[PDB]
Amino acid sequence: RKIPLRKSVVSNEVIDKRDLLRIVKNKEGQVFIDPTGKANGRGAYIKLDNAEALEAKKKKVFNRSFSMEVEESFYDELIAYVDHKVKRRELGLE
Repeated sequence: RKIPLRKSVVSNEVIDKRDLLRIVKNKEGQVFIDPTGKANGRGAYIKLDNAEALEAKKKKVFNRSFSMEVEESFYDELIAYVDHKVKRRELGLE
C-alpha cells in the first residue's frame, strides 16, 4: 500500500505504520484521539508509545501544534489510552 509514514510531534522521528496515533483538533477547539485516522480537523501524530505520551504531556506538545491551551484531562486521557493499548500489544491481544 506504500503507506506514508508520518513524523511524531513529540520526537520528530518517522513513525512505523503499526505505531501511528492521530490526535485531532476541530474548529470548535475540541481535541480528541482519532483511532481510524478518518476524522476532519487538524491532525498531529505521535507514536503509540508510553514515552511519547508522557513527553506529550510534559511538553504540552499539542498546545503548540494547535495554538490553544489543551486541557490537562486530555493529556491524561492520552497517557491512559496509550498505556492500555501498549499493554494489549505486548500481550499479543492486538
